[PDB]
Amino acid sequence: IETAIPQSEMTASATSEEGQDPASSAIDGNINTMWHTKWNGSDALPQSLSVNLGKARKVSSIAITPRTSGNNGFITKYEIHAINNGVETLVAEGTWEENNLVKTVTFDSPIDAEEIKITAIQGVGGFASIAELNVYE
Ligand SMILES: OC[C@H]1O[C@@H](O)[C@H](O)[C@@H](O)[C@H]1O
Ligand SMILES: [Ca+2]
Repeated sequence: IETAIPQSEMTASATSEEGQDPASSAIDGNINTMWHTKWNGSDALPQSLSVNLGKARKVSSIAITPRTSGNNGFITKYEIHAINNGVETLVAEGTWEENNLVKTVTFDSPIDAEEIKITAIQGVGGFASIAELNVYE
């Protein structure tokens, strides 16, 4: 048993976004639209995407769907922080491969969080992109 938090209950924000690729496009249920930092490369990494969850949640996993086409912004090095009451705390970090496969992060002990922040430390082309982000309880 695991349950998907409705993305419609989420709101998204990013420190860098191309006009065509806003933070909100990371949570619209469409793998053809992405969040992407600004194409002109002016916002050097790290850049981040914050997703507010709507209420206090107990999250057991996160699925990070890369762009369905192209490679620019495949995140290769990341951090994940959670915001709860309203303390911010580092909860995941590592390296991801250079491909378009969904990247999962699982919490054996489910974490309390009202908001999650994905920080892209390194990414291809010096960009960060996420086509879809889902959060599971
Ligand atoms: O300049 C950066 C841009 O490059 C394009 O080729 C790509 O389709 C966009 O997603 C964006 O990454
Ligand atoms: Ca999307």
